[PDB]
Amino acid sequence: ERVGEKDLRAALEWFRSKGYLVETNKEVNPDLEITGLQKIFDGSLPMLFNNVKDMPHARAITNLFGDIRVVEELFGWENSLDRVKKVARAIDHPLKPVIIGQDEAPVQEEVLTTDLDVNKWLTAIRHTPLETEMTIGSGISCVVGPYFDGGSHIGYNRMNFRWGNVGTFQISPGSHMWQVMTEHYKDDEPIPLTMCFGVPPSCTYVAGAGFDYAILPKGCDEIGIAGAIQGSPVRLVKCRTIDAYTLADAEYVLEGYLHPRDKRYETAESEAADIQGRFHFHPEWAGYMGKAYKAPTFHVTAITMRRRESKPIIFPLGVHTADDANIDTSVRESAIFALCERLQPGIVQNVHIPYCMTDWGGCIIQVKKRNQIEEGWQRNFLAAILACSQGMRLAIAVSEDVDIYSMDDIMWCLTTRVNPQTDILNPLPGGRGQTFMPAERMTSGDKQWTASNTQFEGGMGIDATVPYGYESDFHRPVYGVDLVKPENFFDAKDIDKMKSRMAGWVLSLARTGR
Amino acid sequence: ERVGEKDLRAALEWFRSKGYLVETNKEVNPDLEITGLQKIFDGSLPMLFNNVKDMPHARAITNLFGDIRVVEELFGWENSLDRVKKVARAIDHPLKPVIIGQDEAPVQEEVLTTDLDVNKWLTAIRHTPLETEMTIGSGISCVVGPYFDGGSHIGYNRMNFRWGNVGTFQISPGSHMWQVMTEHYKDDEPIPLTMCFGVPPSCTYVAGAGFDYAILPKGCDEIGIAGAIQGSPVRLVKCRTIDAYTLADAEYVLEGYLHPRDKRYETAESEAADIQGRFHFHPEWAGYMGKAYKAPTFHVTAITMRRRESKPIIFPLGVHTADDANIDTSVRESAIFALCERLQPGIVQNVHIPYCMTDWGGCIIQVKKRNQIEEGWQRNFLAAILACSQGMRLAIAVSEDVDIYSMDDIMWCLTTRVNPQTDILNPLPGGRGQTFMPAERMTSGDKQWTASNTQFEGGMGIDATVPYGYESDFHRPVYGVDLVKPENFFDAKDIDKMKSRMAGWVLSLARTGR
Ligand SMILES: CC(C)(COP(=O)(O)OP(=O)(O)OC[C@H]1O[C@@H](n2cnc3c(N)ncnc32)[C@H](O)[C@H]1OP(=O)(O)O)[C@@H](O)C(=O)NCCC(=O)NCCSC(=O)c1ccccc1C#N
Ligand SMILES: CC(C)(COP(=O)(O)OP(=O)(O)OC[C@H]1O[C@@H](n2cnc3c(N)ncnc32)[C@H](O)[C@H]1OP(=O)(O)O)[C@@H](O)C(=O)NCCC(=O)NCCSC(=O)c1ccccc1C#N
Ligand SMILES: [Ca+2]
Ligand SMILES: [Ca+2]
Ligand SMILES: [Fe+3]
Ligand SMILES: [Fe+3]
Ligand SMILES: [Fe+3]
Ligand SMILES: [Fe+3]
Ligand SMILES: [K+]
Ligand SMILES: [K+]
Repeated sequence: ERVGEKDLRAALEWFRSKGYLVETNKEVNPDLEITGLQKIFDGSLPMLFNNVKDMPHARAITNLFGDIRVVEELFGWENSLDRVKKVARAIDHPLKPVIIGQDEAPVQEEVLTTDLDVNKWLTAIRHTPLETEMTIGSGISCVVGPYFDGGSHIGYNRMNFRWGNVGTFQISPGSHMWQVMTEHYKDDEPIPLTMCFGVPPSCTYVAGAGFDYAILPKGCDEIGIAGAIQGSPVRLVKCRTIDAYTLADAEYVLEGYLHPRDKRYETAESEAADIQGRFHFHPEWAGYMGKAYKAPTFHVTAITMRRRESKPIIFPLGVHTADDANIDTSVRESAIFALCERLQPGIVQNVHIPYCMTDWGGCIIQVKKRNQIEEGWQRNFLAAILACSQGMRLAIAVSEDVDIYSMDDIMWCLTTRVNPQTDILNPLPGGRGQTFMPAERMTSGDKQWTASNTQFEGGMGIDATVPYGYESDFHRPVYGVDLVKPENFFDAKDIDKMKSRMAGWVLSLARTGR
Repeated sequence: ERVGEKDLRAALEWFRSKGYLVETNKEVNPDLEITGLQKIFDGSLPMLFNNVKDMPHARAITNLFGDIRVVEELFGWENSLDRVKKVARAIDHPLKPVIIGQDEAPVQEEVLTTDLDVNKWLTAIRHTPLETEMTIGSGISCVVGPYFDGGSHIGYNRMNFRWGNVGTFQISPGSHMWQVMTEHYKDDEPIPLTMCFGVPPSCTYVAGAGFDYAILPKGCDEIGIAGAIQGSPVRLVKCRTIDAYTLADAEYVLEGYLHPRDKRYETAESEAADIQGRFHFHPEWAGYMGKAYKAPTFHVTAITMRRRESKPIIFPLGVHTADDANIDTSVRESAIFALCERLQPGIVQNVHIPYCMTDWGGCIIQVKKRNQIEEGWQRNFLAAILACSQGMRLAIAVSEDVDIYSMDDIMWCLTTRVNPQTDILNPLPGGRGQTFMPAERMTSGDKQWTASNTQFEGGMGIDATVPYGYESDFHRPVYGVDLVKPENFFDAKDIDKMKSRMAGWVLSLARTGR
């Protein structure tokens, strides 16, 4: 029982074969060093640390999804558009997970039912020097079967184990875990779930999804979507101490129960002062320094893992990195594309959630109007995206003559193609927002800065598309960059010099001559 | 009379000494090849073409201001902020131009008072294959003395000489030339002016300015500002056939008279169909394909130039390039900074007009609120900038923890720091706009698409700053990128690989660890 099928170790072997893996044997400190090195090489190749300070049994990998190109190469996609379309198709066609025996699951080689000190086995890290606690943010929640209406859910939840085998469990209001906890908020028994660490890359990719429940509602099969993404079923295994299932090919597994009504503070400082929304926790998805809140507790009852001599791998990652941004926004883009295609097929050409747009904060859709009867569909798309993606603050629609991956080109569209009196939608003022946005959280006023007091401003949908029938007046003409060859005029040396001095919007403008 | 003092040739020598000059002897075609090569290397080093097709007496340089770094090095500035502050100081302290004798002016070595075929001596170019005419867009208008209220004006004006020695003269409504023509629209005598070609780089830098007349009103000394920028007075010389002055150190000079009431069409096609706003002319500053209009005529009476064996240099440049963008937006940024400093000193920290913002289209100001009594000044600044910069469509204010040069960071500020119900200003709906913006020009409806029928939407001022006293809640925390050294963990080879895979917002985030 020591082989993961399409597991993280196979991905590491593939990275090493492609030359995309950077290893080191120097001992890395989980306190400020892993996240520091990840931010120094933000959006770069994966880094594998063989020696982690005070964790002789663990290896740490980071920047696994830092470069979207290497991720697309790992999953067999040509480019971002191909990835979006293939992931939408996978969302509509899940692969049912397969259950294997308890004696052939690689993640159950070692089963600790006592001596449950999570902080001794799972690597907790500190992101910034301003933090006080070391937290665990590498595990994905896994709920399979009756508690998810016969489907399966996988997603990240940050945990702070400050009571040995009991830690806080951060749940986004409105998410799948929030819906499960709300349905069972007044039950007598706790919710049995497991946290998986070092899972297969497809499971991480699908766990990044969130707040796309018009496409992935409660009862869907997220593990099935991961299996369809990886081209084969994901293996499940029955837990040892609870009635649930786990990812058999993970590296660590925490079995336990979620107590919805047993809420405790995430940090000792906030627990002392007894207020939420202040007292920094660590950097969050909106790009701001974090805050600490009360949260339900996760009561661990068993710690399963691979053979400790094999040094099971854990994937710790800073929040404000290209890694986390890719992990969330990839399936977010695919789900937004699927929704727009459901509403009216053939109009949306591409969807992109750039790193700068705060994974749950905004998105960009590219629409192509084929005739006069399709004019106005971009506004329906913007309203539907803002309403079906809770707390999304800025959705932008652009035409097909726009480079959706260049923020400079988007800014140009905003400057030249937006009528400020009619092209700025504010669909749902007073709806549900995201508490982690400081602009929204500051609307609490003098109340507790939690989700119960914030007041959403309604989002912002910007229609920066060209009106149909005015494509000649809004034409970005072309420069003749294909009609002349620089080799006829200069030598290779000068051409390389001039090319090396180029960066930014000019790279996009020179490719298209636009 | 054959030495320009701080002239274009001295700048070429400096570029060659610094290794920033790329030369070639292959004959370049002014039709689609110069602009094509400039767009292939957009924002790169200057290119000098020694042989121009059908112009055996002329040399052509392009991308002279393509790289703002080489421009700042040429003028002796450390960075863009230093450039902005120094240029504001120069705006407030002009150097009076000096007049030299007619026999020592390098630009008057050859004086052609007959055989005035402008197209035979001045290199006209075609930008895109969609155009029909070859136009002259390398000369700057120069009005000195009584017709500019004792001051001096320099600025670009595109000319199409389709009547031998008479060509159209494109004038922006509201500009300095527009104000001069409006003051003398009903005079009997024409307006005597000269067009200078291959002028000193400081004169090009100052001619790029426009629509900043709260700082550079009619009657100012723009040539004095150029002299102050270059650190020495600009030399003037009395014209030969008219009562005016010219830049003595230019390469070509066209003396003549501007006939405000003698308006003709810019292209034969639009003249035939007899409509304006259609019938493409060439790419304009807003990044769109151009249109042709009626315009006053410039009646040339003499063509002065340097010795034709010296091959005088001409500076043709495509409109939608980093070159033109720098040329305009540099002094635009300095003037906006000066205005904001006049209104309330010490609040604005930096001003930037990115390439993506359509030189007259938008700007970004960075404000730092020092106390509670300064909260709200960013809105005064935005309103004043939108009102005193005619036709500006999008002004954005950001806080001091923002990278003003990264469009991704600006998009992040837009996503997380903008209240759509209170932070989007629309100050002056129905005011004066820019006819060359298609979004504005399409408001003409069924009328002629000219400046007489467009209806401005009012501009858009976005207050994306952090409210004072909430700097802890809007804190972009920091990652510990200075506390760990990658050399201790990896070798130089892997570090260079990981660094080479990085580009875009990650370069800004990794420098600040933010
Ligand atoms: C809002 C909440 C939780 C509430 O807590 P509070 O505002 O303090 O109010 P409350 O809970 O005490 O009272 C409430 C009363 O409503 C009844 N009630 C309460 N809940 C339920 C329920 N589920 N079902 C049925 N009834 C319920 C109770 O009956 C009664 O409560 P009880 O009397 O029973 O105790 C509040 O604490 C709170 O955490 N905000 C913040 C939570 C939040 O944004 N995370 C987002 C996580 S994204 C994230 O990280 C991330 C994502 C991507 C990338 C990086 C990162 C990072 N890095
Ligand atoms: C609007 C206009 C000119 C008017 O023309 P029209 O709309 O057709 O109306 P109109 O002139 O025939 O009539 C008008 C009537 O108002 C009276 N009147 C008219 N003018 C005056 C005056 N100055 N003073 C006193 N009275 C005056 C006349 O008394 C009567 O005219 P008359 O009867 O006497 O003839 C119209 O033609 C027109 O060109 N729009 C477009 C012009 C325009 O945006 N360029 C912007 C140039 S930025 C540029 O390139 C650029 C910049 C940076 C980087 C790259 C690039 C590029 N690449
Ligand atoms: Ca993305
Ligand atoms: Ca600029
Ligand atoms: Fe889920
Ligand atoms: Fe629009
Ligand atoms: Fe002027
Ligand atoms: Fe604001
Ligand atoms: K998920
Ligand atoms: K000027």
